[PDB]
Formats: sequence, C-alpha cells, structure tokens
Amino acid sequence: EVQLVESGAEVKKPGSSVKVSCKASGDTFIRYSFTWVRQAPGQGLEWMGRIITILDVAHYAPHLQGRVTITADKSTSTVYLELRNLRSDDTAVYFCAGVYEGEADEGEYDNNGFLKHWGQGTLVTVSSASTKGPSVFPLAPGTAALGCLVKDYFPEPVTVSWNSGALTSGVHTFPAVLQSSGLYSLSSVVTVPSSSLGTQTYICNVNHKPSNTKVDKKVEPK
Amino acid sequence: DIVMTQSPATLSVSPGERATLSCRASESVSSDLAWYQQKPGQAPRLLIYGASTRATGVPARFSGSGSGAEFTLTISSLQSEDFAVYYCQQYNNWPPRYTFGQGTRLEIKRTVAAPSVFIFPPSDEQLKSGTASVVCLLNNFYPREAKVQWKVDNALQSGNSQESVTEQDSKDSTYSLSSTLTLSKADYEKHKVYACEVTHQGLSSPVTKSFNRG
Amino acid sequence: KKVVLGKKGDTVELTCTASQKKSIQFHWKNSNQIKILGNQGSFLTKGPSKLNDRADSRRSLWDQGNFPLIIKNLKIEDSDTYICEVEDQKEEVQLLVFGLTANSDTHLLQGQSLTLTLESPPGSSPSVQCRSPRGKNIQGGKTLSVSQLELQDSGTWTCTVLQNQKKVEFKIDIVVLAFQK
Amino acid sequence: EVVLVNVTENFNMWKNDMVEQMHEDIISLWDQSLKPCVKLTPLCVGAGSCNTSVITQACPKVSFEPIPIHYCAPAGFAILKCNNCTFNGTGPCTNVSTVQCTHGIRPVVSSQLLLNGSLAECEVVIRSVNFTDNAKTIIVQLNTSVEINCTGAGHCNIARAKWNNTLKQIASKLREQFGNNKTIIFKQSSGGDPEIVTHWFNCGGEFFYCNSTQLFNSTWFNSTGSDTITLPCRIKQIINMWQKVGKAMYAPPISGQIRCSSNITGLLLTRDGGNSNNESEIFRPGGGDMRDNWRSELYKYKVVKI
Ligand SMILES: OC[C@H]1O[C@@](CO)(O[C@H]2O[C@H](CO)[C@@H](O)[C@H](O)[C@H]2O)[C@@H](O)[C@@H]1O
Ligand SMILES: *[C@@H]1O[C@H](CO)[C@@H](O)[C@H](O)[C@H]1NC(C)=O
Ligand SMILES: *[C@@H]1O[C@H](CO)[C@@H](O)[C@H](O)[C@H]1NC(C)=O
Ligand SMILES: *[C@@H]1O[C@H](CO)[C@@H](O)[C@H](O)[C@H]1NC(C)=O
Ligand SMILES: *[C@@H]1O[C@H](CO)[C@@H](O)[C@H](O)[C@H]1NC(C)=O
Ligand SMILES: *[C@@H]1O[C@H](CO)[C@@H](O)[C@H](O)[C@H]1NC(C)=O
Ligand SMILES: *[C@@H]1O[C@H](CO)[C@@H](O)[C@H](O)[C@H]1NC(C)=O
Ligand SMILES: *[C@@H]1O[C@H](CO)[C@@H](O)[C@H](O)[C@H]1NC(C)=O
Ligand SMILES: *[C@@H]1O[C@H](CO)[C@@H](O)[C@H](O)[C@H]1NC(C)=O
Ligand SMILES: *[C@@H]1O[C@H](CO)[C@@H](O)[C@H](O)[C@H]1NC(C)=O
Ligand SMILES: *[C@@H]1O[C@H](CO)[C@@H](O)[C@H](O)[C@H]1NC(C)=O
Ligand SMILES: *[C@@H]1O[C@H](CO)[C@@H](O)[C@H](O)[C@H]1NC(C)=O
Ligand SMILES: *[C@@H]1O[C@H](CO)[C@@H](O)[C@H](O)[C@H]1NC(C)=O
Ligand SMILES: *[C@@H]1O[C@H](CO)[C@@H](O)[C@H](O)[C@H]1NC(C)=O
Repeated sequence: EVQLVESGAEVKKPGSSVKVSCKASGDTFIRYSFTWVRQAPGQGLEWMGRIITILDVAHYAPHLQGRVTITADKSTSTVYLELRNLRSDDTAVYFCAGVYEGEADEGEYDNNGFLKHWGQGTLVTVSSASTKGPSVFPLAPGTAALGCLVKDYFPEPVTVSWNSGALTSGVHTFPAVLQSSGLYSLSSVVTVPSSSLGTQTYICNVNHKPSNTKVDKKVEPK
Repeated sequence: DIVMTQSPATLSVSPGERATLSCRASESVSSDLAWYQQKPGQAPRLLIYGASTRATGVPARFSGSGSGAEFTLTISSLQSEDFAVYYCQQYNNWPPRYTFGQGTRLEIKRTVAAPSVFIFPPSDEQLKSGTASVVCLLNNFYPREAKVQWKVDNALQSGNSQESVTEQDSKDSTYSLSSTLTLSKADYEKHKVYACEVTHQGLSSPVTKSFNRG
Repeated sequence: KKVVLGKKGDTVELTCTASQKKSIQFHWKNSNQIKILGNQGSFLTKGPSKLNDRADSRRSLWDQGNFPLIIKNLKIEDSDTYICEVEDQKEEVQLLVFGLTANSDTHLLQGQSLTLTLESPPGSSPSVQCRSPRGKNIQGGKTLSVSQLELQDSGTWTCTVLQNQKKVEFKIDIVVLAFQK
Repeated sequence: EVVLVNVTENFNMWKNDMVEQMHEDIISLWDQSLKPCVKLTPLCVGAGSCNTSVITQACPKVSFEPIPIHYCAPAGFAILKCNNCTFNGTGPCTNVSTVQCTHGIRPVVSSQLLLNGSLAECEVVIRSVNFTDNAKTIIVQLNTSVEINCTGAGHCNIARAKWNNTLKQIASKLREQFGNNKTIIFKQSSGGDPEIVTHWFNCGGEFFYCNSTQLFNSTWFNSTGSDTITLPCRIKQIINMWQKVGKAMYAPPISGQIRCSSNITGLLLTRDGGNSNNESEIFRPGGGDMRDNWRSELYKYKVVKI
C-alpha cells in the first residue's frame, strides 16, 4: 500500500505555470502507476493523465495535451504535475492518485486504469487577484441568530470559529462565494438562546493563513 | 470521447434503505468501470472496479453490476457514512483517455422542515467603508430547494445577490442558506425597505422578512 | 595497453567502440577468457564471472557502436585485463582498483596519529600523496602516516594515487577535536 | 529438385544472405502483426541528452500462429542445397542439388530451445562458427523431437526420460568435439535479460518466460526422478524487443485456456570455457540472436548468381 502526500496550496496569476508534487511512501514505487485528477469548485472529477512509472511514459487528456507534463523521480519516490499557461479555469483541487500494477520490475503489468490510493489534494488558485485578508463585519442578532460577514479576501481558504472553539453547536459557516471583484466572501452564523444576549459574549474568530491575518470580532445586540 | 452519464443527479434516501445509482457510457467500455465515493473536503475513495469487484476495505452492502454501456451501484442498507457524492469512471480506451461521470449526490431523505428566516442590515462599520451587504439567512430546512427573492421598495432585484448553501447537517439532516444582497452605500441610501421573500415547500405562503433603512 | 584506475566501491565504465554506428556482436572477457558480458542480438548476456551481479552495459549506446563494460561496487579483485571482442578485433584495457582507508573511523585528538592504508591489487606498485586541509603533505606507497595531527588538519584530506602514469583521487574526511585549555 | 552430378560447392551457414533476408522478413511480419500498446526505443545519437522514442498505439489481443515460409530464388539467382546429413555448416559439400524453393520454415521466435523446426536426418549434429571460441553459439540439431507442453496456468511439461536421452545424445556429440575424456556438464543460464535467461517463446499471442534450470542441471560421462519435468513459467507484459534494442508493453491475457504443444527440434548452447586444466566442459542454454534461429533451418541452402 502506498501513502500519497501532496505539496501545499498554490496561488498563481493567469499565464503562469505551476508544478505540484506527490510523495509516494510505503510500497515499491515502480510497481505503481500514478494519475492526476482535478476538481474545480462545485464540479466533478477530471482525469488529467497517467504515468506508467516503470516505463517513464505518460498519457494525457486531449483537452490538456501540450500544456501538461507528468513526471516521476524514482530516486525520491515523487510524482510531479506541471501545468503551463495557466487559465483562471484551471482553478481546482489537484489530486495525485495511484494503483498497484503488479510485479512491474519482473515484467508483469496489468495496466490498471482505476485509482485505489489518493493524496489529500492540492488547491491551485489561478486568478488576477492579489493576496488579501478579509474585512469582518458583525451580523447583529426563543432563539436568536447572529454572525459575521467575512468579506473581500483572497485566496481561499478562510477558517472561522466561535468563542475560540468553545461554541460549535448551531454554527453554520457557509461555503465562500466568488464576488465579481474576484474576491471571496462568506458568512458564519450561529443560533443561540435569545435570553443569552446581553449576558453571553459572542466572538467570531477568523483566520486567513495566506495573508497571515487573524481577526476577532465581538458581535453584540445593536 | 467516451461520455459517462450518471442518474439521478441527486438521490434522496431514508436511512437504512436501499439506494441504486446508475451510470451509462456513450459507447461500450466492457467491464472497465470503477465507482468512487467522495465526501466534502476529502479525496475520492475507490469502492468498485472492473464493474463488480469491491475494493479492499469496502463493506459488502456496496455492490456493482453491469457491463458494456450500462452500470449500477447498489447500496443495500444506507448507513450514516454512506451519504456522499458518487462518481463512475470509464477506463477502457487505449491510448488512455479516461473519463468520469458528473456524479450522483446521495443525500438523506427526512420530513419537510420550513426554514427559520433571519434578515441582517449592513453594519455601521461596512457602511463607513462605502458598501452595503444585506444578509438573508434561511436556517435548518428540508428539502434543499428554496427560492429567495430580494425586494427593495417592492422592486424585485436581480443580478446583485449571491447565495451559498451548507452541506446537509450531520445531526438533523437539514440545510441552511444565505443570500447576500450587495449595493454601494449611495444606492443603499436611495431606498428605504429591504426585504427578502422566501418560498419553500414547508411554508404555506411566502415568508417575508424586512427592515427599514435608518 | 590502455590503463584505467578504479576506486573501491565506485563504478567504472570500460569503453569499446566499433568502426560504424550500429549494434553488432560484442563480448567482454577477462585475461583468463572468462566471459563477463556481451549481447545476443538486442539482448544482454552475462557470463559466469565473479563480476556477474555487478556488470552491465548501456544498451542505449549499442546502436551508436559503443559497447561499454560498466562495473559497479568495484572490488580490489576486479583488477584484471579486460578484452572487448568486436568485429573480429580485440580491444584491451587494464583495470586497477584501489581503496584508501584511515585506520580510524572515529574522531581524533590533536597530537594523535593518522595512518592511511592503500588497498591495492597484486603486482601493482603505486605512489600515493595526500594533503590535509592545512597543506600538510605525506607521501608513500602502501601506508602513509602522520605522527601528530594539528587542529588545522580537521576536514577533507585529498589523496592522489599514481599508477601507470594514471592517477585517481580519494577524499577522506578526518575529524580532529578542538578543546578548551 | 535436381541433383548436381560431380559438383563440389562451398557453403557457409554463418555468412548467408538468406539468413539476413529472413531476419528482415520476420521483423516486418512482427510489426504488422504482434503490435504492443507501447514501444520504447533509445535514441542517443546526439552529443548531450538522449531522446527515447515512445510509440503508443491500439494493441488488439490476437492469436499468433507461425505459418511456413518458402524461400524461392530471388531474381537473378539460384538456390543450391547441401544434401550431406553430417555437413558441419562451413566447407565443401560434395552432394549438392538445385532447388526451386526451400522447405517450409516456421519463423519461430524463441530463446534456448528451437521449436517446430526440422530434425537432423541421421545423428544429432552440433554446429558453431568456431568451437574453440566460448562466446560463439553452438547450434544443436536433434534427430528426434521432444514434446514440450505449455499452459498459461504457469508451467511447461517435458517427459524426463525423453529429455534425458536427448542430453545423453548431445553430450556424446559435445565430447566428440571437445574431447572424449571430458565430463559434459549442463548448467542454467548464467544471466542477462529475462528473454535469454529463461526459455522464452510466444503461445496464444502471449509471451512466456519458462525457468529452464531443470532441463540444464546434469553431469554426463563422469563416474559410471519424476516422470515429468515441470518448468515454472510466467506470462509477462513488458518485453525486451528481439528486433532491435528497446522495450514493448502488451496488454494482459484475456484467455483462461492458453495451451501449446511444440516439438523441441534443436537447442542453442554456449560453452563456459575459460582457462582450466580441468577435463570438463560446462554448457548453458543460450540464444537471443534470432539469426541463429533462422540459421538452424537455412544452414543447408545457399543463393548463387546464375
Ligand atoms: O476534460 C473534459 C473531460 O472531462 C469530463 C469528465 O471526464 O469533464 C470533466 O471536466 C470538466 C471541465 O472541462 C468539468 O466541468 C467536469 O465536471 C468534469 O467531469 C468530460 O466531460 C470531458 O470528456
Ligand atoms: C562424374 O563421375 C563419374 C564416375 O566417376 C565419371 O565417369 C565422370 O567423368 C564424372 N563427370 C561427370 C560430369 O559425370
Ligand atoms: C526529441 O525527439 C522529439 C521527437 O523526435 C523531437 O521533436 C524533439 O525536438 C527532440 N528533442 C527534445 C526537445 O527532447
Ligand atoms: C545425396 O544425399 C542424399 C541424401 O539427402 C542421397 O539420397 C543421395 O544418395 C546423394 N546423392 C547422390 C545421388 O549420390
Ligand atoms: C558428407 O560430406 C563430406 C564432406 O565433408 C564428405 O567427405 C562425406 O563423404 C559425406 N558423407 C557421406 C558419405 O554422407
Ligand atoms: C567442416 O569440414 C571441413 C572439411 O571437411 C573442415 O575443413 C572444416 O574445418 C569443418 N568445419 C568446422 C567448423 O569444424
Ligand atoms: C539419433 O542420433 C543418435 C546419435 O546422436 C543415434 O544414436 C540415434 O540412433 C539417432 N536416432 C534416430 C531415431 O535416428
Ligand atoms: C576461434 O576462437 C579461438 C578462441 O577464441 C580464437 O583464438 C581463434 O582466433 C578463432 N579462430 C578464428 C579463425 O576466428
Ligand atoms: C504433450 O501433449 C501431448 C498431446 O498434445 C501428449 O500426447 C503428450 O504426452 C504431452 N507430453 C507431456 C510430456 O506432457
Ligand atoms: C538419465 O539417464 C542417466 C544415464 O542414462 C541415468 O543414470 C539416470 O538414471 C537418468 N535419470 C536422470 C534424470 O538422471
Ligand atoms: C529457476 O529456478 C531455480 C530453482 O528454483 C532458481 O535457482 C533460479 O534462479 C530460477 N531462475 C530464474 C528465476 O530465472
Ligand atoms: C540439480 O540437480 C541435482 C541432482 O542432479 C540437485 O541435487 C540440485 O539441487 C539441482 N540444482 C538445482 C539448481 O535445481
Ligand atoms: C509448434 O507447433 C504447434 C502446431 O503443431 C503450435 O501449436 C505451437 O504453437 C508451435 N510452437 C510455437 C512456439 O510456435
Ligand atoms: C511432434 O512430433 C511428433 C512426432 O513424433 C508428432 O507426433 C507430433 O504431432 C508433433 N507435435 C507437434 C506439436 O508438432
């Protein structure tokens, strides 16, 4: 069995290239073939290509042919995906995946096209936008609703907790939407007893790692 | 180009009951057909390959059948962990040009639940920044289908709002939704009443929540 | 009468070139006519020599008329004359494999001695010269010994072995400990 | 066809353009027939980096059954045939005839054992371009065939008694050549590519790699069990090319009943040799150069200008 660990999130301008990696551990590297599959936000899986590791031979999806390259370093048990001339629509989570092919070093090869082992995915954001932290505004309140609007940040992701992790019940942190400005926005809301307002303090904690920004926002009645 | 089509796009099943998912190919792919399960935020998980062979670690309640151009994934008794998106994958061609179906989302069927609707005016802080976001929250409803309409001075708004929906709640099987109306400070002060009108199966009549600016 | 010097544990590539750029029958043997390796058409064959598990060619060069004998993890006893037979012609090369070790693998003190020992094949009489980081030079044949190490001798020593007008270079890492008076 | 009276002709099976012609013919046949899913061939003609040529193509599962080829005279030439059953391959033949075409030759591509070929008419015959040269292949021509039955289930069967008798006959001939006082020893291949280390052949379109150690593990004319020898075999997908330097990949088998039966009609052997005061000779299975395969059948024919 091989464990696949991918490299970290990438943020690129359209026109740039990107190279993501996938370290395979735990079995014999050359007895595996590796495939890259991507998934745009809200969309399905797209097969990009597959490398026959023992032969150093890769095959690609026709729509990508020419600007994608898949390579493998046998000395480091690492698989690489390079995508060139990036377009905003290349924004996706990129997955490395693999499957055991048999005793390839002994000439046995089943040429399996299915995918047993998967990496954790690498987010690649392609956009003209520049990195920036969110503005956080209060959504002021038998049950009451309150929250924080987390607006105008880039890139994804942002993480939100309430009262430093003490409050999780009744919390809904919505998936981000991409605004026409090319900046992201989301809201986190929580329902609480209405009798708790004026006594219990509610703070939304917002973390945006890409910009190294962290905001705490007290949300009060009025 | 082999096209994989899955149906239905969404399947709603009561917990503990049988689910049957379909995958069709635009031409024969023999038995070179795999099924994957994917939960939000996670990588896909191989369930079935070769049309009918269960992958290691896959419970016996998952069963694949079919050949040629028509395939079925059957889950005999849905457990909590089985609700997810399912993809089929064709890998018959050579040179390889493998393709995925667009997925079937398997969600929990529960009784209808009307949303609780909340409305939030823009904050003074944001208003100072020169922009106004108004947020309409539909909380804890089922089914996922809901209609949200913004009216400003009783004028139906279009093109100036965006919606977001949560994943189905793990504990009560409901959804929540936010609709955010965005305008400049100038346009915002040009009008008085801001209302969101919500239509949902669980509501006998459309629910309107509003506030008066200022 | 070509001479090639190898380093113990290293890899060496012994060359064989035909008159034309195409793959033809070649075979490598040693001085006792033991078969090392050759081809049969486009396939590699390996003979019953002691080099078997460590001998290879580069078949990607066969079509270019190059039929090299690559020997990895060189042993002193790999030292021999090797013959490539190709197009009714014989190409002869003498391989000499050397090893050079310090008598200590552990860190040494200032004032302590360092002895280097050259492992060499029977019948070879090489000259050796080694130089410390500070420029300390020692020369000899089989064994080279410095009576007293200086702190400034700590680091990479470079030793050259001269044999048959040819030379090969060994780098040996020596540690000499500093101390607070 | 017609025997030539009082004619002596020189033959040289090791320098025979018919062999070269057949070789190019079989390479062409394989190109249009047994197509791999991927083929790789090196290209390092440049000064710096190499440039491996990669071809990817459709690779249908096809049965592959060698069919006899008859070589008739090419324009401007005639085929002469040596009729002597002890002809050693190189030298004067005093019993020569002209023929319209060669006999039917099945272009079997294999290593170690020559299959479905022609038997020696009289006694076992061994041939080499230079017996004294240990690197030159010894071509053995049996006068009695031995069945080898192979299955895709992973083994080949050979009757042990029949093989035993065969080895005895071969060893007798090897002694005749290297010394009647010498012990004749058969050992397994000493190493190299999988295709020449094992008995390599194709059956039902699939490439078999059979471990032949059990066939070559005996000592003859030295001092003074199972009825069947069962060789373990593997069917492989990644194959070293015999036609030129390169690798080819084929799709896995689709048939659950791959069965072959061939007749072993000859062998390719190499002698260890080396400097030794020992009265024994070691012989190992060889092959790899398919020209030797064609030679085993074409040794008795020559093409001459008319
Ligand atoms: O690359 C197009 C190719 O992939 C498929 C699935 O196999 O579509 C995938 O890629 C699309 C982007 O081009 C996504 O929108 C889609 O969700 C994803 O499945 C096929 O439609 C097509 O042959
Ligand atoms: C052939 O041999 C016979 C018998 O020895 C002899 O008479 C004759 O002269 C020879 N020549 C031909 C061509 O027959
Ligand atoms: C390698 O070979 C290909 C195909 O023959 C050729 O197009 C290319 O220029 C060569 N060199 C490079 C760039 O690798
Ligand atoms: C030539 O040898 C053949 C055996 O193939 C034999 O029949 C014949 O006697 C010989 N030729 C003649 C007529 O002497
Ligand atoms: C076979 O040919 C040889 C030539 O080496 C000849 O001298 C010999 O008489 C022939 N043997 C027979 C009688 O078949
Ligand atoms: C074959 O026989 C001829 C003449 O009978 C002899 O001169 C030649 O050397 C032999 N060839 C070999 C390789 O023994
Ligand atoms: C085969 O040749 C051997 C000698 O090599 C001989 O003893 C035997 O009689 C021959 N067998 C047949 C059937 O001709
Ligand atoms: C035959 O092989 C021996 C041993 O390698 C060699 O000495 C001799 O030159 C060869 N004879 C010919 C004519 O090539
Ligand atoms: C090989 O198969 C044939 C039938 O095709 C059979 O007659 C023969 O006995 C078999 N030989 C062995 C050794 O299995
Ligand atoms: C093979 O034949 C030899 C000699 O004829 C005999 O000693 C032996 O019993 C037979 N069996 C094997 C497999 O050695
Ligand atoms: C063949 O089998 C023998 C005995 O099991 C083994 O020693 C040898 O290495 C094998 N040859 C191979 C696998 O090429
Ligand atoms: C070869 O055969 C002998 C007995 O004849 C046996 O003891 C030995 O194990 C065999 N060697 C191999 C490699 O199978
Ligand atoms: C030998 O001939 C038989 C047909 O009689 C065939 O089945 C078999 O495949 C042939 N062997 C090879 C390796 O071509
Ligand atoms: C092998 O030759 C024998 C003759 O003894 C024959 O009976 C059998 O049919 C042959 N088998 C094949 C596969 O050609």
